[PDB]
Amino acid sequence: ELQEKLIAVNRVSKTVKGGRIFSFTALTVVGDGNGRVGFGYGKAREVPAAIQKAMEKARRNMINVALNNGTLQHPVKGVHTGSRVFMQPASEGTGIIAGGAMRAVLEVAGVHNVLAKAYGSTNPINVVRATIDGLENMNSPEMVAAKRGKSVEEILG
Amino acid sequence: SMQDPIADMLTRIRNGQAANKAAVTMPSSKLKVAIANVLKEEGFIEDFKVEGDTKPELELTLKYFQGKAVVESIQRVSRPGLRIYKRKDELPKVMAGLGIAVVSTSKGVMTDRAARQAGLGGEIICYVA
Amino acid sequence: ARYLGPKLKLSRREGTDLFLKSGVRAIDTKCKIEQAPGQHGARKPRLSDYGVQLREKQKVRRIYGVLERQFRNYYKEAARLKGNTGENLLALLEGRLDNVVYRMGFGATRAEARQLVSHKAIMVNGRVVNIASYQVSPNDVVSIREKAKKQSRVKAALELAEQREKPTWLEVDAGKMEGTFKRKPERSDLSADINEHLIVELYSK
Amino acid sequence: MLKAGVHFGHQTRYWNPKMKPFIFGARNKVHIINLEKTVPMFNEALAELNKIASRKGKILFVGTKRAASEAVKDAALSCDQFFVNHRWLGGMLTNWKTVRQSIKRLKDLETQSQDGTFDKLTKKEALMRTRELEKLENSLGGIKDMGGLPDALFVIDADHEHIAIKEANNLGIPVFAIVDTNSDPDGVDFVIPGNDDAIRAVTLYLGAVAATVREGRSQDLASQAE
Amino acid sequence: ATVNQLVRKPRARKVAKSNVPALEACPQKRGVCTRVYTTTPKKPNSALRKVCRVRLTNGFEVTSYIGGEGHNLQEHSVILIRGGRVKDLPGVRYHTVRGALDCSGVKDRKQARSKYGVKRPKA
RNA sequence: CCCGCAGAAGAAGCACCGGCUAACUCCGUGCCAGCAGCCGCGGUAAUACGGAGGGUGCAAGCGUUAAUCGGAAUUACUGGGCGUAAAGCGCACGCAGGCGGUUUGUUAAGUCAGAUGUGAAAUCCCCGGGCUCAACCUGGGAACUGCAUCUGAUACUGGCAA
Repeated sequence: ELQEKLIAVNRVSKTVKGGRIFSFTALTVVGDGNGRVGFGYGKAREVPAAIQKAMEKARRNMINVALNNGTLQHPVKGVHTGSRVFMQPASEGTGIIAGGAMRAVLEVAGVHNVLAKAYGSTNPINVVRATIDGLENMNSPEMVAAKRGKSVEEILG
Repeated sequence: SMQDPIADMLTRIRNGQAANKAAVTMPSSKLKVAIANVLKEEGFIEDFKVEGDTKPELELTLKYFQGKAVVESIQRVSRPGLRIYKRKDELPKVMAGLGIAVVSTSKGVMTDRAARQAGLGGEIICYVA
Repeated sequence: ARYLGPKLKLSRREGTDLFLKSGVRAIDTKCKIEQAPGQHGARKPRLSDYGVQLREKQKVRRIYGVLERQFRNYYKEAARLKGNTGENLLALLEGRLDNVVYRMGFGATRAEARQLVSHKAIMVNGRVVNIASYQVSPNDVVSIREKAKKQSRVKAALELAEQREKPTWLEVDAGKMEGTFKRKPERSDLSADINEHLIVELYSK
Repeated sequence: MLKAGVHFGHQTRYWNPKMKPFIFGARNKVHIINLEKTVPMFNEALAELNKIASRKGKILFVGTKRAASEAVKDAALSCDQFFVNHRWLGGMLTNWKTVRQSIKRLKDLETQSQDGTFDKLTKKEALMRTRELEKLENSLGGIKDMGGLPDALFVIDADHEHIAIKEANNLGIPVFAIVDTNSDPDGVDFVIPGNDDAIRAVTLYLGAVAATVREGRSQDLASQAE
Repeated sequence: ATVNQLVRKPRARKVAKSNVPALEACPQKRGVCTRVYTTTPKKPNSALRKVCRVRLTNGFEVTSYIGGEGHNLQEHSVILIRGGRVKDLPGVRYHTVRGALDCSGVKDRKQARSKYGVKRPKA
């Protein structure tokens, strides 16, 4: 019902007087498969504690995204910290063909077929914040019809 | 030094939608009242009023449906440094067809969807999404 | 060309049964499926994001018996062909002649039905076809020539295929030993256990 | 396959007629459960247990049966899970709001009686407070460390603990049970047609569930993270 | 930027330089192999790398590494030269194809014997 | 091409297995011998060298080398930048070049639409057909993103007049 997914674990350091003291950061996205996504970063002294922090942080941070038939409504860009993301609806593109750290958040979002290309930097944290900014940026024909044109037969045509 | 008044119109629409202003005003012209007339026909903008005799000024009431603005993005396509003309069957659809592209054709200034059933193309002025 | 090695070690690498043996008995509990594919078999690995796609492709190729060059030509044909790509790909794999002989029940396995097709025994549209990669068109009739008719193995394998799920896109008679390929199967018609977007995505990489 | 335990079939004549998909009338006027259909349902159950226990969910094991009493405690404390085997209290799940402070009486009383006033008042008071602990201990001992509502209910006899099933169908807990021939597979989500009254069977089914639980809680993903 | 500047001067294509200047657009070249010798590698590695100097058939005199474990090359030794540097010696940009003309195969190899030119141990 | 005879008989290698990258253990050696596409391994318990077992990929091929494009948004027209990361002339004037406020009229050059001619055939793509299937051959079309001419449209751009 939740269908969690771990993307990438990084090993960081702190460098105190004694020696370099290591800890681990996780990065997860969770979400049902109807356009709800939460990413949780999370960091702890040990790996499964870190992914567990990332689960509990991801579950209370979800974003509602409106998608029809498991794909986008329109091609949408996205930008966060030098990670530019272009993702495209691909009506039966037949494959969630995105890069690393974007394929995860997309298929736990519930899109099944996009054409997603990640420009700029490819840091997994910044590209997953970029794709969640793009997915929240995308709106629906009932959204743009309810604010413009006042008919989905007029807005779509 | 003001070499594209159409881009100077669209940057007032965009800066008004950013700055949360009720109305905006630019020095009027025939093309600005035509494009603003198209935007009122579409529903991104209500109530343009041209108000002047010798030095005309046209004002626009800027729409805000939610707390969020209505003009989500607005680009300028046929800038004077690089004019862009399209065929009939090469006219774009902005935001997968739920935005409108303003094109100037020989039957007047209209939208892309209007120019498809009109069966002709021209100078795509802007992309209003 | 074809694999011809220990044909259940493949099913232990895949974990899931591939139906590569006849099924007189069950999965024998004399191969130790689902616990070891080799020496380091009890060591269960991580099997990362490339690994799940690769094991999906190796799963479908090892079910149907198709190699990588020919299978990639099947992907390319499924990509030029209209509609859903994975559905077109499984339609092309369900349209091979040895698979159609298998799903009539004229051979117990894919290699056996491939040997009946290979040994000039299987007849389609009243004509002999020697080739396991024949694409059977809709509304065709697949038969058995009089030489290899009633020789122990259509009897044995057709006796054994009575419990095997009865694929409903083809008519079969079993006394005349003929079957009409009625229509191509939809994705909903084959078992929902293979996962097509991993393969289409793998070659899309 | 009758693998190691003998789970062939049951009683004689008072079968629930809803279990017509699982019958073979033997010569001794005794039903034979369809063992070639039992195994797909049991694997469909274990595929759910790996999912909801790899959720880090809590399984509650239920079976009394006078013979499967110790197999649940032994075959469930091997995991990190919780059990009810002696007496099924009416409303331990849907009236858990008032079963809660009885658990507080048990934990808060063995806290007082392992070191505290277990001798300080009366020999008769030790004979009262200790007898209270052995009354609540095989009534709430397995559910003591739970502290919440469970995510699953593994019932070994639907006909014997049918009120635990309806109990966890007032609220939304997916129950699943190994049913007998006379049991009713209605509230049970993932029905397992088999043997309820064999010590071999309640070793086998409950043992394979015990393997899917502790083998199911990721020891691999965590390791990778580390 | 500035499309008008792109009209005045077009956007220049980057110019790729080859890593193997001994004859370009040729997979192999053949040399005379004067002075087979040894060289110590650069700093973090430490060994004796067996490397021969080679005067090719086009006038170039390049230097090239000799792979495998032991060889049989002495000073006239007409050998065949393929590409690929070593990243361990300064300037060694080529390899000698083992088992080709005189640069024979390696003894007692069993794994990866397409490389090093070793035939299948039948009998 | 078809029919018959004989008997599983004549027919499986190549690369890899530290990460990227699917696939791991032992033994031999000891910063040596060697490996390596980039990080880099090798100092006595090397999943990285050599051998064996086991496994993984491809298969009458397999791997290496050379070469082109991709990935490379890493010459960015689509599609990048320029305070400190590479990058704003030391500052101006200024010819050619580029760009140009606003209204009306005319023109139709740019622009748009149609039509005709042409854009060879083969090749790519679609729907078929024939080789036992496929590769291959082939029917019909689409396309050949164009150029020229005639006919119109005149919103924008340009030319002319006020």
